[PDB]
Amino acid sequence: ADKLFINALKKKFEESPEEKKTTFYTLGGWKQSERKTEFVNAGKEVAAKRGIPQYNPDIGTPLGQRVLMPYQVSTTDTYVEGDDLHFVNNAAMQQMWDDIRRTVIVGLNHAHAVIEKRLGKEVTPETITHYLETVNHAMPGAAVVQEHMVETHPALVADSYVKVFTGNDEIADEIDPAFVIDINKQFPEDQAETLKAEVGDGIWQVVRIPTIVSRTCDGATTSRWSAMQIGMSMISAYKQAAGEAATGDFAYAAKHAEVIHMGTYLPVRRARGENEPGGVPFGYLADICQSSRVNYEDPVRVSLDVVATGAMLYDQIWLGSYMSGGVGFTQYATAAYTDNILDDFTYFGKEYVEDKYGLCEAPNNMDTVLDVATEVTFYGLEQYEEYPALLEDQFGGSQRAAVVAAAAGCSTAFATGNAQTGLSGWYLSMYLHKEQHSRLGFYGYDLQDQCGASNVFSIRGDEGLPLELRGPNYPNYAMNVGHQGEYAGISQAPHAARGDAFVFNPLVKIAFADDNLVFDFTNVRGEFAKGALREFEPAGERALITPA
Amino acid sequence: ADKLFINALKKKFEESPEEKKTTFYTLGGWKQSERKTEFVNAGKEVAAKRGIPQYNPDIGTPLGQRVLMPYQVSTTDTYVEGDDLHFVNNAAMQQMWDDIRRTVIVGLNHAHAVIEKRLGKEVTPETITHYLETVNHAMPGAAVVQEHMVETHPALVADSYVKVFTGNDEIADEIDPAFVIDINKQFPEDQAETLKAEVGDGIWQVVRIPTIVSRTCDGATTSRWSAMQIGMSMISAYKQAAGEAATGDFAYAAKHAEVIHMGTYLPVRRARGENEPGGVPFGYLADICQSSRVNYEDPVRVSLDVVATGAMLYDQIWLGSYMSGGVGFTQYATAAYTDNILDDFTYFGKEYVEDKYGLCEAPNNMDTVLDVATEVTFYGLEQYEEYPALLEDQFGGSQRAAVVAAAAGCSTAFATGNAQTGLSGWYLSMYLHKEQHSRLGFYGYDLQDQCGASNVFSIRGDEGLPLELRGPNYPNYAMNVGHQGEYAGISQAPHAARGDAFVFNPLVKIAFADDNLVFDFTNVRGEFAKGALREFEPAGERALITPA
Amino acid sequence: AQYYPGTTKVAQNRRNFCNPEYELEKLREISDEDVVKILGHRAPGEEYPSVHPPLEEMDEPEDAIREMVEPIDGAKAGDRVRYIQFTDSMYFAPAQPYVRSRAYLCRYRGADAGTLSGRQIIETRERDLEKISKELLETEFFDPARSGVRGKSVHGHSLRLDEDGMMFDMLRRQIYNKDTGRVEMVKNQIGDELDEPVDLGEPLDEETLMEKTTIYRVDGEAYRDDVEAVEIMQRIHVLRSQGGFNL
Amino acid sequence: AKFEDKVDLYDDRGNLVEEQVPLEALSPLRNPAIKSIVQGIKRTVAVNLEGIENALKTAKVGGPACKIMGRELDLDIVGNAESIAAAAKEMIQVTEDDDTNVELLGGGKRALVQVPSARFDVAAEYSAAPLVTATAFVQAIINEFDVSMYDANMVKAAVLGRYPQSVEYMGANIATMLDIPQKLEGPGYALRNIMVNHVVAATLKNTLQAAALSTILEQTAMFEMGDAVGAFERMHLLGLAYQGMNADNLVFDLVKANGKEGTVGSVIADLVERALEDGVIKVEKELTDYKVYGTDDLAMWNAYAAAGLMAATMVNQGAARAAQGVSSTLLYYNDLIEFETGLPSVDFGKVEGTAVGFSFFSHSIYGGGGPGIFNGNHIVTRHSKGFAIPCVAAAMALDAGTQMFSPEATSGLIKEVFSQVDEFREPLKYVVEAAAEIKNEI
Amino acid sequence: KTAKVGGPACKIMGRELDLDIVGNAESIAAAAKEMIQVTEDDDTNVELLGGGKRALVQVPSARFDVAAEYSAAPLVTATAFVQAIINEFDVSMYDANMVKAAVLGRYPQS
Ligand code: F43
Ligand SMILES: C[C@@H](OP(=O)(O)O)[C@H](NC(=O)CCCCCCS)C(=O)O
Ligand SMILES: O=S(=O)(O)CCS
Ligand SMILES: O=S(=O)(O)CCS
Ligand SMILES: [Cl-]
Ligand SMILES: [Mg+2]
Ligand SMILES: [Mg+2]
Ligand SMILES: [Mg+2]
Ligand SMILES: [Mg+2]
Ligand SMILES: [Mg+2]
Ligand SMILES: [Mg+2]
Ligand SMILES: [Mg+2]
Ligand SMILES: [Mg+2]
Ligand SMILES: [Mg+2]
Ligand SMILES: [Mg+2]
Ligand SMILES: [Mg+2]
Ligand SMILES: [Mg+2]
Ligand SMILES: [Mg+2]
Ligand SMILES: [Mg+2]
Ligand code: NA
Ligand code: NA
Ligand code: NA
Ligand code: NA
Ligand code: NA
Ligand code: NA
Ligand code: NA
Ligand code: NA
Ligand code: NA
Ligand SMILES: [Zn+2]
Repeated sequence: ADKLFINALKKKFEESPEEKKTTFYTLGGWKQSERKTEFVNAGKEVAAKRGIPQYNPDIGTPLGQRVLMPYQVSTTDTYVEGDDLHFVNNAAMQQMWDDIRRTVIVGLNHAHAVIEKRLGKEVTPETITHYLETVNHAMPGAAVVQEHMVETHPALVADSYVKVFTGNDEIADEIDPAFVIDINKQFPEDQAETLKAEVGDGIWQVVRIPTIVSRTCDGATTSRWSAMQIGMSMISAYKQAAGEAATGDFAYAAKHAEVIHMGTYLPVRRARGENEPGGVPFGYLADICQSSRVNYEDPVRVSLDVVATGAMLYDQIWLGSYMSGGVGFTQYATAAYTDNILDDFTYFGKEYVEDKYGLCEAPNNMDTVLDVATEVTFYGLEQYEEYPALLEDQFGGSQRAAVVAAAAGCSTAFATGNAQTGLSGWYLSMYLHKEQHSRLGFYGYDLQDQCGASNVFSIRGDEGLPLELRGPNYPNYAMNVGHQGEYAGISQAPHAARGDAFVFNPLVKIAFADDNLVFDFTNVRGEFAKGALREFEPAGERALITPA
Repeated sequence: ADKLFINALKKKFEESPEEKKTTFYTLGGWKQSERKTEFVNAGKEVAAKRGIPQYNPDIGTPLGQRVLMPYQVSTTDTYVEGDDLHFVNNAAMQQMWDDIRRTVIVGLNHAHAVIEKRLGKEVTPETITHYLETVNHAMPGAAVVQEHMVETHPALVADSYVKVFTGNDEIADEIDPAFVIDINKQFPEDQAETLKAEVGDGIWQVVRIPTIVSRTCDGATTSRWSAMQIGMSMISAYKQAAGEAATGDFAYAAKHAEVIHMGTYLPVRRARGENEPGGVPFGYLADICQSSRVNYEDPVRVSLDVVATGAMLYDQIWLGSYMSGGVGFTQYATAAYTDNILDDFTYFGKEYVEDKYGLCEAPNNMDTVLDVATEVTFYGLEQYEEYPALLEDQFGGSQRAAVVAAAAGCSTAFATGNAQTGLSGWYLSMYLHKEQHSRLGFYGYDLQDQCGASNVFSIRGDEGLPLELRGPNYPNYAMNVGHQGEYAGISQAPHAARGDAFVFNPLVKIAFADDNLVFDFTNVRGEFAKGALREFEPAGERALITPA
Repeated sequence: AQYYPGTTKVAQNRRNFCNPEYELEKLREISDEDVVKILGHRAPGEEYPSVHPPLEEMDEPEDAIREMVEPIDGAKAGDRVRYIQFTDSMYFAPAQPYVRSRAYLCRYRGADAGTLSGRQIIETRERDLEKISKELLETEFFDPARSGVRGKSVHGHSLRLDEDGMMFDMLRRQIYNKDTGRVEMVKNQIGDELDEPVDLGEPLDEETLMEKTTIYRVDGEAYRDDVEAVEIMQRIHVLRSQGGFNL
Repeated sequence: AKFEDKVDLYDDRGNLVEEQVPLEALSPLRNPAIKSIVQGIKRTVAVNLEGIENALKTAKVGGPACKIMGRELDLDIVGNAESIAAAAKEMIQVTEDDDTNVELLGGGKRALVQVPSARFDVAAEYSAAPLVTATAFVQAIINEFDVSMYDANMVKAAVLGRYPQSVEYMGANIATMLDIPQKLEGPGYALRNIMVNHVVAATLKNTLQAAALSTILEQTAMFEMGDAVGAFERMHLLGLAYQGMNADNLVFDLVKANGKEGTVGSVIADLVERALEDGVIKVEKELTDYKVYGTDDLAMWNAYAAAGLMAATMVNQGAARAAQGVSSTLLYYNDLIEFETGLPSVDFGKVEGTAVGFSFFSHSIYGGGGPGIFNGNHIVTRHSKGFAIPCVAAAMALDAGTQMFSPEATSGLIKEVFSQVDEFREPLKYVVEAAAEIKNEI
Repeated sequence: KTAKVGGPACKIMGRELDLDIVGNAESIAAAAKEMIQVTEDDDTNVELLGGGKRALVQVPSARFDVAAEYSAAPLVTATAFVQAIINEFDVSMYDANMVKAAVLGRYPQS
């Protein structure tokens, strides 16, 4: 019956969502808001304590001449003021990033070959389990060889550990299950078969370093820290000299030859090492999100969970802090994961496709792009025109451009089963939207949008790439809000419609299928809500080593 | 009378410090230690809660077959186990790095020229004050122009603010004093006069972004976050259009033309952006440390406070985590700031120099290097030979090498008044030490040491540089413990002997003379002791937004 | 060759360890099997593992250097490269870390030597390692109280001695027998128990340790008092310094 | 005629080829064969056509373990290699008569490509080689099979990998000896960022040719970096000649005299004797039963000492047929020769220092690896200005199979393609010949 | 003369060196050109401008024919001028590192 966003609009405003007029200016300004009132009071306290003015509602212009709205976290019944979705104020969002940043995947295949071929020693499921006991003591920062070592406090580093996975069920069954990511438990049968076949007899470690270290340091720490403690545990468990020539082979394997970073390093203007947000390709972000293994009968839900994951990380933390800062970009991102708005538009498109072509059954060509992206764009824009409350909700043109094009591009990919025609549909949506309303986004929103159509199918050096391989360092995408997380969703979309177990890297997909993570990647939007309510318990806090 | 380290030796061991024999093996292993006992219990709790084994004292070899020693933090009466000096376990150490990482210095000279010449508006102390009130609301993450902004919680970002300084006393007096770092209050008269002359009529901002943000993100965030909120505050306070062509001049000034980063970006193998430890030159580190403005009649104390600053940051955090990780490098660093050992050797050397030459009165040549570095090296090494307890305390050759050569190098620079001959004395020390004991440090300790003599006075492209300009990215120095913090000390040494107000950048010196910092840079070793005792309260915690 | 400057007993002992024509004093007899046991790389009677085929089974490139340089026997056979590692007490052990690495590359072919403060290692092909290790264990390179064979957990070079005059060992590989005055090796170099301990003989007495040591100390012969040795080190510093600036 | 020095030049069998060659005839700035080698390394690319085909058929593109389900494309690339390569060459070349070379290898599985010199004459650097080659092959494949607009982006990913999302060509199926300019440790370092294994591969494990190629690259970089300008030029030239080109047969003769039974220390003794015999060093002072040596020509002493260092490596690592100990030889050759003589070691301690760190980072947990993964641009091994890495190349050439990360493991594509180029495979021959040809122009 | 080397607002007190470089620009430039050129009368150019306050330098083409890239230009120029200034005033080994810092800055730390 109702569009999916109607309940949220009725919560925000006294008027029915269709009504065109309202009342302004008599709401009390900031005084209408519980959260702004909290902030006013805290600012006075802070300024007095430190002897320097801080938050003051009388500086600049007076917030709250209109309704300061609640937001529904999409797929939840949780309604919060938008400040509770700012990454600074939301521990769930900070932990989501920490859990990615502090992860690396490191093979044991080369390592086991060094042991067998260079050292002449045996590797068995028993020696692997012994090694895994050893590395789970050492990885958080504790000693195995030298006398008079000082160590990290176990409780400060409780979130760091090492697990393994392999496609060989019989071998997996022989390793203590405390250390194993069980692919057959975590994934539905057809997905498990695909993932096991991709891994084969390879054995891979998923290493998580301590959040407290990641926060003190940076993402490029992760693979170094991992390798040091892998190295020590190989010495201890396999009876090497503690520092012989073979020890260097384990180092080079763990740091270079068999490591999978979450993010690659960035060029000098935006200089950063590995495991920073800009290095994480869109296909990896889709695979980090675990919606695919729990919501696989609903491709829209899978795709929009990916969009939530990426809009928060890429717009709020990455573009809104690493690349800028200040108040930042909360609502540029919340547009993609609140009020069930993107959900309504994308369900529309999925239904359109299902009825016309069947999922994955449309021709992979421009005719399909023109059909589906145009239809879905016109639907979404019509909703802003029919529901003035919707338009006042997603008040910035950029937000609207992102949401409408995300639906258009995901729907096109649902039709073709191919992310590249989904991307073409995203750009067509932009062009149509711009002409319809004689506006699109902010001053710089459509840099990538105007380069977009020509670069979708280019094959040139710094232009051509399948969408799955693109990321925040693809040149056209390196600067602007309201695109990156949506592109992760479009990358996910054809794979979700196809029922594929992963989008770009099966190892990354399996690595986040782990109940010992702090953040729950199977329910990203639920976790955002939990953090907004101040109900999420992050790792990395220093309470144990500070005064009461 | 007694050597300065005698009391610490007598606290550690039952035997007199000169006794050659002891008793091992019957101490209970880890059970002798309160801290290790805490860790064993915590590891049981962690493993039980998460379902994966973690800290276990019986993995590997059994710690505590010898005495697990307390360490005296030098210049204090505080004795702690070494684990309490691990940066993970020490909130003072973490906050020291955060306070550096989250700081940038940003001129207002170009900005004020844009206002006067391009906008045609006046800049006065009153307009500067109004801008400072505005940017102290905005910088922590709060809005000044747009409607319907969501903001950071003021109490989470209470540590973020902007101050200014200028060499012009009369202008400084006209800006509201809540915002001014008062050079005449913070520095002794002669130092103040030097600093004011270097700054002149220039007006500089010291910007500190939120510790919670620095921890979530990275160092390269700092100057961006800074610039965004400077930009907003220039719009609000000087009545620009909110985004006109002139707005871009302010951006470029704050991000490029008049910014001073703490650290410069690093090459790809060790890829990192600005404001990471490897980018911080040794002369900046000396200037960050504030011992110079409080302990200026004691050049030893000033130099060794800089060594403590640098040994912790460069060895424990940078080399021991950013560049490696795991248990890391606590004791490679503590050797330089515990038990009053380095202090004994360096006071010896300063006394030798004062009596033979007078401080800063020796010829700046190789004769003075040979004399002073040889004498001080032989004194330090004799102490290890005369006191078996001292040798068992600084048990690793690298520790001894760094301590003895730091005393030799600082003393040579106290004689010459020039950091370069100090550096030559450091290398000579290493060569003598190696021949005396037929050992020096760990496998890779003297890479830089053997290149060292030849590269002190070289002028070639990637070889030649005054020591003050060198840092952790100088090629020879990029990898190894036991040198970088000591080099910061040697860079400080001649300037402390001379009475100079700064070593390499007067703006950096002034920027850390600020009582609103969290960490007390005037008493680095006292702060490390406070953190070891679990008495330091850091910024950046999330207690307010998590369950109680 | 002259090896090392200086006029002390220490300097002469450093020269003697380097000089392959100097016959090292043999202090103890150790069986072939017991060398294998201490090393811990293979069991007595186990065939040597290989890392590549024998050189006569491979087609090498035509190469005058290969023709001129005779491979050691373990290279001909394709043996693993394995190690032996020693720790030397600063309380007057006969050999010390740099003295070992310098001597090893004067005396032994095909050697990878590494020096650290608390450990010193040689790596070479396994069957050649066994031959070298006999000499390292039986001669004045080794004292069973002041030196230890240790492939891990090396702490002790800088520690006080125990009541028997033995260096600390976290893993207690070498045990002094109060009833004989002799030391037994009870574990291999990585710390695994031996079936049957190996007799290492009596520790050297204080006078003999002083005669044989290669460490300089104030309570023996101090380095600062070997003025010719010091002069040469200072000369090298000065010449390196000048050379880096100009020639 | 800047310098008076002359050297005698030999071949890799120890036979005299040309006597009395002016030192500057071996300079990178003068010698036309060094120019040819450097310009050849800038312009040569290996193409793995089999790899491109397999990446496309499986949709395994963009880096380790990566795959895009549903994107597979089954194209007969190897079977149509002659047509594809000819089409690529038409795009690569500037004119029909230029120095473009495109040669199929391995029945069409591989191609050797040398992009024309004219492209580099109007380029800032060397990345035109991989980038022109990659787009020519991408376009030739697309045109061969009429790959659609919708699918052609997969061909691009199979050829050049995840670039430009990654800074490097991550997952590419092309290779060069050089690496991208962003990875330089300093300006002027590009000729140093050539893995030792790649040099050993290109030279087919011929020890003296590997040493020569490495020395030519390292010393040529020293010119680009400005290290070999003014005061230090002669020192660098003499090091190229004596360490890398077997000048005066000094390396070869030291090896011959010490190869049957010798050690590092016996090589040192022979080198010191030879330097005394030749008047390069002389007794300066007598201590107590100890001779202090001096010299009036530090650059020549350094060159003699560097020849000895190379011979010590060949003797020590040659005897083991195992490369790992090169880090030890580089350390203790230098440590021992300073206490033998009272004179500074090679590169005034910088070889010794490089060797300390190299030893650590080839025997520890912290980084590095085996000898073959190092190079003059590696943070561990950049410190000596050309005097250390050529010994590492000699040692890896002599390794009989002890290394996990061997040239077979790291450098197979490089081996197949770059060893085809005569001046890369046998550079000593060409440099000696060119020096002889220009001897009267100096 | 001010010891202001190594980046914005940087200074090393006690390291000042009072050298009349502009007054001796012709000698210094000639000496630098001898090091920059490969052969006499090649395409090296070194031209003083602004009364000796500035110099135009064109590093010989032969250096780039055997180079990977273009950094030989600043690096060769910098070292030639460093060496020429040291030689002009007989700057001591102890002080010459300041000349290097004045020409090329904080490289290689930056
Ligand atoms: C396995 C290695 C080789 C390698 O790459 N790194 C090691 C081990 C590593 C581990 C040891 C942790 C553990 O026991 O699990 C850590 C803590 C680095 C990490 N992964 O966190 C470390 N070394 Ni080490 N390492 C040290 C040291 C040293 C000294 C110890 C000599 C002695 O007589 O005890 C020697 C080098 C030397 O001989 O000079 C040394 C060797 C070694 N170092 C030998 C093991 C030695 C042994 O078998 O006992 N370290 C030191 O000299 C003091 C500082 C100390 C470091 C920890 C701290 O700073 O608190 C630690 C620093
Ligand atoms: C050498 C290099 O490692 P790679 O050879 O590149 O793996 C480098 N590590 C280090 O320099 C480690 C320094 C800290 C640990 C050793 C301290 S002595 C780095 O990770 O970039
Ligand atoms: O107004 S601008 O488009 O420049 C910035 C939008 S946040
Ligand atoms: O033993 S090593 O010198 O490699 C490492 C010392 S922490
Ligand atoms: Cl010369
Ligand atoms: Mg109503
Ligand atoms: Mg109404
Ligand atoms: Mg096995
Ligand atoms: Mg479990
Ligand atoms: Mg269990
Ligand atoms: Mg007034
Ligand atoms: Mg006195
Ligand atoms: Mg016998
Ligand atoms: Mg027996
Ligand atoms: Mg031949
Ligand atoms: Mg066919
Ligand atoms: Mg032709
Ligand atoms: Mg076509
Ligand atoms: Mg001989
Ligand atoms: Na309502
Ligand atoms: Na209506
Ligand atoms: Na306001
Ligand atoms: Na930048
Ligand atoms: Na607390
Ligand atoms: Na006592
Ligand atoms: Na243990
Ligand atoms: Na790296
Ligand atoms: Na000319
Ligand atoms: Zn961080």
